[PDB]
Amino acid sequence: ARPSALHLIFERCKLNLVEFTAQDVYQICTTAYNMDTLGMLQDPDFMRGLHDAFRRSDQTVISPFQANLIADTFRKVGINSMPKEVSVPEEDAISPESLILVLRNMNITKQRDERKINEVLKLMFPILDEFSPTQLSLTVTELARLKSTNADFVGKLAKRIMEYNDDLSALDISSAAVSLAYCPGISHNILYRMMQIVEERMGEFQPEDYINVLHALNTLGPKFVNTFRKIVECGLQHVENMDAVTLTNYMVCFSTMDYKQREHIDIYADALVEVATDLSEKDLVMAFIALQRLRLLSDTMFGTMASCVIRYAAKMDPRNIAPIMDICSTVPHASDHLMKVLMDRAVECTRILTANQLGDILDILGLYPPAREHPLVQLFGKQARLRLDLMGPDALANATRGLANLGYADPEYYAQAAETGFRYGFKDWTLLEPMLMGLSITGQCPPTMVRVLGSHIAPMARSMSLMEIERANRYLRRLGCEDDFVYKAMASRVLQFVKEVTPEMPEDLQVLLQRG
Amino acid sequence: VSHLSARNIATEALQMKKLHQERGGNPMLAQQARRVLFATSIAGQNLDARSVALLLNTAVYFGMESDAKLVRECIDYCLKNDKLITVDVLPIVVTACATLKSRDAREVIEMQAQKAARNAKFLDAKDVTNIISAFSKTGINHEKLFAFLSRRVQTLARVGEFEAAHLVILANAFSRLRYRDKFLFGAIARRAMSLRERVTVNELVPLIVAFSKIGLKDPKLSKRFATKAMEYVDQMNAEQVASMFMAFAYFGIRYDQLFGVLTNRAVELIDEFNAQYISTTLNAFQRIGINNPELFDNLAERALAVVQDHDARDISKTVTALAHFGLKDEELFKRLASHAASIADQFDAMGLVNTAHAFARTNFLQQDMAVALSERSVYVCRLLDAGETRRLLWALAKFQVRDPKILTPVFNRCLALHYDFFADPTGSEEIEEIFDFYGPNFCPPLYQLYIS
Amino acid sequence: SYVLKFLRGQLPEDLKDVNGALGCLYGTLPDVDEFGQFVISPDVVNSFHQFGYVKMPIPVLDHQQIDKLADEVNELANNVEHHPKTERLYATSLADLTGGPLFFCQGQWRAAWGMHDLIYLPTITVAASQILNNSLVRLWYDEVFMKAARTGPCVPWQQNYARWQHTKPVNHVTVMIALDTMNKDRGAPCLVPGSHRWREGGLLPPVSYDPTKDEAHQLNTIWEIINEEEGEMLMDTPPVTVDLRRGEALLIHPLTLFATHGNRSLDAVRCCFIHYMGEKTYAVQNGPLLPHTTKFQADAMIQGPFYPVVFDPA
Amino acid sequence: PLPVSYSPGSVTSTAITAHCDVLSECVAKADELAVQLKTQEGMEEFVEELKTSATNEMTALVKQMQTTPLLQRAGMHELRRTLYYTTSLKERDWLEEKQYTAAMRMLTVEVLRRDGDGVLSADDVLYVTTHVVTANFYNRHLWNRMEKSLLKFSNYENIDMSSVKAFSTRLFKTRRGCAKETLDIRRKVLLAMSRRVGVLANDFDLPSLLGVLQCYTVHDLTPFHLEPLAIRATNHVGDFTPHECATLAHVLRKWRTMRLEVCERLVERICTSDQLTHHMANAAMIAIRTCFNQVSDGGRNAMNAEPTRQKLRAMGEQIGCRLDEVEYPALPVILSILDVVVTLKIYVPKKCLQVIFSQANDMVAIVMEQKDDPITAEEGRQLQALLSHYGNDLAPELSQRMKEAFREGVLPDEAS
RNA sequence: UAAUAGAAUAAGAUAUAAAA
RNA sequence: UUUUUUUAAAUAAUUU
Repeated sequence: ARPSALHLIFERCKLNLVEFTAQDVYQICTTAYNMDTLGMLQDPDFMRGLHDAFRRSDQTVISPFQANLIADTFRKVGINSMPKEVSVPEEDAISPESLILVLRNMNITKQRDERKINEVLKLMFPILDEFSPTQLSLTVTELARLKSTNADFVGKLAKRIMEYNDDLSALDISSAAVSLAYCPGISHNILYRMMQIVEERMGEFQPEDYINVLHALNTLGPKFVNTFRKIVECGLQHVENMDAVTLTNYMVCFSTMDYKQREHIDIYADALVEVATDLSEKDLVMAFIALQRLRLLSDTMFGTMASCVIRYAAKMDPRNIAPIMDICSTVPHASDHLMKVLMDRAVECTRILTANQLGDILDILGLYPPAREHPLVQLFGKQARLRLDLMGPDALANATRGLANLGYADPEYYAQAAETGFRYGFKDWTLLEPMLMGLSITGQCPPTMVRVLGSHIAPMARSMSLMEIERANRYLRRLGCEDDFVYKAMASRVLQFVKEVTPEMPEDLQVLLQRG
Repeated sequence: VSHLSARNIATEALQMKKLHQERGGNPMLAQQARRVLFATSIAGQNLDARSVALLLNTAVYFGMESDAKLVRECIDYCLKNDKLITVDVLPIVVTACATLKSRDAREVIEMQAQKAARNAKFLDAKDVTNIISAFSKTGINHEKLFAFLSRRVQTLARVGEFEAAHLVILANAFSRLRYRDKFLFGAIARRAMSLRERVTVNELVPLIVAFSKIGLKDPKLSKRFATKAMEYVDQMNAEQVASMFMAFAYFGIRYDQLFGVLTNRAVELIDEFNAQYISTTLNAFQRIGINNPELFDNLAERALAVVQDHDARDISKTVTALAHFGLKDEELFKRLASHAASIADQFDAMGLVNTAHAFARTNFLQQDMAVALSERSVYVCRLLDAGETRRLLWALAKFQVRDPKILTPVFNRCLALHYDFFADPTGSEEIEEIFDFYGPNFCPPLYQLYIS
Repeated sequence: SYVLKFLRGQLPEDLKDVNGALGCLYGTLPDVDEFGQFVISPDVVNSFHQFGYVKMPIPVLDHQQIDKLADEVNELANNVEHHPKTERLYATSLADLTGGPLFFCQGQWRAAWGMHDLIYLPTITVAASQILNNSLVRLWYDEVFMKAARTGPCVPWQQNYARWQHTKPVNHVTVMIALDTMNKDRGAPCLVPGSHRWREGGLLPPVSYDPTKDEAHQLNTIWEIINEEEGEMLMDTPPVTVDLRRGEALLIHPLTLFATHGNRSLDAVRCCFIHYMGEKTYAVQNGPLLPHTTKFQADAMIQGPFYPVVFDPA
Repeated sequence: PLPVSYSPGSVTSTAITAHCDVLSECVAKADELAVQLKTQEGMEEFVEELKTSATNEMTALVKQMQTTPLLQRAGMHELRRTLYYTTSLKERDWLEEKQYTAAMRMLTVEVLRRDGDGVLSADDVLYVTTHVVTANFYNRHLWNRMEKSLLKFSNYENIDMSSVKAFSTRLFKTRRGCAKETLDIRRKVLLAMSRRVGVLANDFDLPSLLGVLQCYTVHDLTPFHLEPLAIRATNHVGDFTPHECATLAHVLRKWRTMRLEVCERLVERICTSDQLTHHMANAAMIAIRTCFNQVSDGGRNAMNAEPTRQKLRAMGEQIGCRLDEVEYPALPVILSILDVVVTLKIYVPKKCLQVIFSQANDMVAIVMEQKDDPITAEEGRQLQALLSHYGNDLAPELSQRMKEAFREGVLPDEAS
């Protein structure tokens, strides 16, 4: 209900009859987001007028995040809005502050422009000396967020930052380290010197500093393992009380570095699984993966981690079903309940899984005994038949192998898979075996298909071992190939690795020997 | 559909396009995809280059023009972030921008052309074929990029890194661009010969069609193609029979042993012939020059039951081919004339002139088609050559048309190209017919040019 | 024929050839037995037949749809990167490549999505059919008006049927939809009650249009074309301005006097007209009624792809 | 009589003729003063008064073309010269943006209307396209119609000589700053008239034979129909100035025509120059390499392979001996010459080597010291290795400076 | 007053043209 | 059966 004065002001704002500056629209939007008494968000004819007022105003007065907030509060209602792009300063508008603001505007409002980045960099170089120490760190952070490829300027900035080592604090040092590690093309000399500086001032570090340093070392790689050593020694006296995210980062760095002093690994994992219940979904997934990769999943380890992950198992993200599914394999521990809940969740989201994820899930469930008697096999078969157009060779091989191992019988799907695999040739034997496995379930195929299959398998018989030779022979006999060049090629290899025939020789091989 | 993010929308749009351009054109999938893509926006969300390229491609494929918002937002993103468009999503962007004809589309296509020119040496088997096909979709004349890509294709094909589908795609892409290179096509033919049994009929017919279209004038490979195709006749479909008819008319060499078997197989499947197949076969017979009445009677009879299926192109080709060979079919001619009168607004610039001349050459005048074609000539006068303008003017004079609103455009066009108009000897007789009707009063300057 | 693999899903060069309606705004058209939901009350019909005009009680479009339609209108007048399918338009103010303070477009239903869809909108076509005595109703043509901010002009008094003299019988109606909130300070529609029955269903003399003059004189030129009795009826019932929301629709008789105000707000104002015509309608001369359209002869019934039948009471 | 409206492209004269004549006289006087220079304030005062007169004339012309229906009544050649002057006076900076756009919009409208009528001949299309794309004036319909009409190869058959040369020169001169969107349509012009130029092969002047070849090769176009144009040039070497020979060598290399017999004559004509520069020496080395790469050790003439190689090496040394007179602008020139001489094992005297290394020393020192101004790290590695191979006694300063550059890290990487 | 990231994947006819 | 390349190149002419 709008009284007379309120209604008249609403009408005046509705008719675009009032000139609004950026500050006033920001204040009104803040009031609306804070309090909903007058129903500002419930009048489309009012927020539409406010949006029209916002478009035709000078947005350069307010800070970048204020413009981003107005855009977000208009997007939430249902109006597609985007703050205007800032122009590069020209002539005397040149200053360090405006050149930082251009990057900040491009960062916050999600409007990345490589041409404007290049223009700004080509104009900030001469005055690099005038820059203050904090502005250098801000520029490094902004360039790291924008994924700029101009590693030379970032290196120059990093050198000028190192020249003021005394001025900078622990937080600035950590921010510079991580922002340098994120740039791909940075020279390794500057990286070595920056990690050397991080190596000292080690006791001053805070949990945020520890997280930044561990992120940088995970990004960098084994080449800096030595520095990481002094980190794990440094935290050996605080390990009994650390944040769960810090211990997860420690496990990730342990897995990446291929650390080999096992006592530190065991102590840190033991400290982690005490407070593992505080981890988010993503961090829990990565703790599980890192622990698996280090060969540390004992019985209690796996039990505790599975109990912690079963909570998020109800609403798992699609990207997180496959990794835990893999971890549940390759371990001799009971994980029936986790498997069942994960399979149910996988069934729930069968219409949003990409081709690669569907192939991975079918591969992981291929040999699972309790996965045959489930609706997932049929649902995933239909989904794979639909998605065969979007599947690469690896995804095709994975899905077809998983379906063949699961007992799914559908001749049309296997014929279509064989055609799609004939579109792009099979590079490896592992990429071709699933097609044979699928086609051998029914036991028949058109003669042209078996001829093309024989033509493909014939060159690959030169390098496969005896077991592969036997499997290929079995599949070819099941399909019914008559081509002689194949059988001849398979025969020769057999002889080379087995000299001449013998009564002892297996009958099938002896037949294979006859080049039927 | 609201809970789907932009990435899932892009994936499902690609799925819908793949289902529609391959497994039927169900008018339901197209309209659902149009409705979904009409209410999507890339605004305020961080997206990969591949997802934006997929959205742009699937939007443009479904009719969306260069005025739509989604298209504008994707084009702006492709302009601003150029180094994020790697060699994997270059073909998608180029294919999407092929049909869009504006300033931004031209700029993006040029930038991607230069990027592919620089990195032409580091591509692999998939990338060369995808990029060359995508650049064949758009009409561009970057010769240096084509030379680099052909060199890389030869280097890859020497070691044998191409399949049957790759060979068909490469042959069609290089034939569509009119890039005549003998070594590249020799290498493609040799790669197919090495493939041997891995090429089936469905992957063999387009190879022959493209190899004939490029026009290498090499009689060594035409005979080999004919011999290879001679074994596969019994497995062919009617569309494939018409395709080889057209291809071996394009080659220009006479192979009687092949033409006889092709004719027998075409007669066998006479009930499966549509109007397009009949028009293609008659055009191929006109081009090659052979005169075979036995097949012609069956083709004409089957064309009589599918009159309603005829397009403008099919009517034009069929009527011209029938008139060249001097075949008389009064019922077929009358039905074709009426149908052409019904769809007179579907004739292109040259199809109209060919149809009118073919109808006028034989003594068959019908007012229904005459009025429609004469009225439609105004909108195609401006896209005509000198000889085509002469043919249209003669056909119009045969129809006894005197409306100035029709005759002013054609006279203007023939006056603008008078030199080539009066320098073609084969039409000289036609000239003396035209001014035998209109007389010196009609367009005196043309008469003064004629006297000189 | 053979359509290339990458051109299978495209639309015709002009949307006239598209039979039916695309699903862009409101999805697919309802079934044959589902057209009774959009019927209008008889009192609205009586109000139209009495006043010569009426307003539909409910907005005909959701706000997202109005946003999309406003985007289409904005793109129809780009003037830097001209609209595709601009050559499919009956007339445009950008034919001089310069534009101005007033942008008017005609026949845009063959140019853009949504605008073509809006023609077959059930809520308005059923109402217009009810006004036209439950007959088949065929689109006559559309129109788009866009007035710039702080300088937008006003179109003076006019009669719609004055522009359709080439059409024989008086069987028409107009539906005007607001694409932006309108008021007397931005392009509001001002109509005279009971003016469609003044000259025994006749046409008043055309008004004198003198541009580059204030809005007051442009709207006051009405005292020049009317007679004494029309003056008395004017004095009893002075012209009324109608406020419209972002989606509200207004039905107008072809013969009622009609004007729109100027635009003095701080943003451009948009509105769209669509004229609807009854089945029993003939031509008077020989030739095309509109530029580059199918030509008729003597008193021929008006049909073809250029005047599609949008609704059928059977 | 039919109301035809066909006017010759190059009678029906209006006041546009007088206005364009006045503009012609003013432009001619301004160019005459500009030549007369070779009193700057005085000549700039006269230029100011002449540009004022031209601005007044064009303002009157645009007012007339706006108010009265003059474009329909005028002929066609007047339209051509009006387009020429409107597109030319903007580049000379005598017109404002608003007036330029106002004139060009109506010129485009009139041209589109006449195209719709069908009067546009086969020469007017080329003229309009050439004089519109080079000014980068955009109108969607005009550009699309011109591009679509330039694919009717049958019309463009009997173009005159002067039209061919004028269009080629106009497209050639303004190539540097062209926007990307303008490039593609440019090519569609050159290939529209490619067959006519190919037939016109025996009429071009020797100098022009190079202008047309360069105009085609800069727009990365090497059509088959232009093949005789190059061949004649190969048969007419010796009439070219020595500087032109380097460009000829590059062109012939890019047309897949360069062979040994023509390479010998090109190298000989190069060596006849009074004093060499970087361009001719670099071109000669590139030609020697590309001709040495063409000998097969197991072909039909395999037994003749080795002597030919020797000959090439010999004609390398003639160029290699005179390697001190040139002035290298950039390091890649030096690196290319040195790669050519090292790979092919040409012998070079020590004096030219010392001159080369001393010249490179100043460039690397400037790059190291200024650091404010693009020598990559791999190029520097190559230069260091080359100096080490030929001996560090040639330039002791360059070795130490160059090693210090490696130590500090001034030189960026190729990825950046 | 306001800043956190994951995925690697291929469809295919526009009515032309002289020499190991 | 096999035959292909790696410059910053700038000198045409006109009243269009």
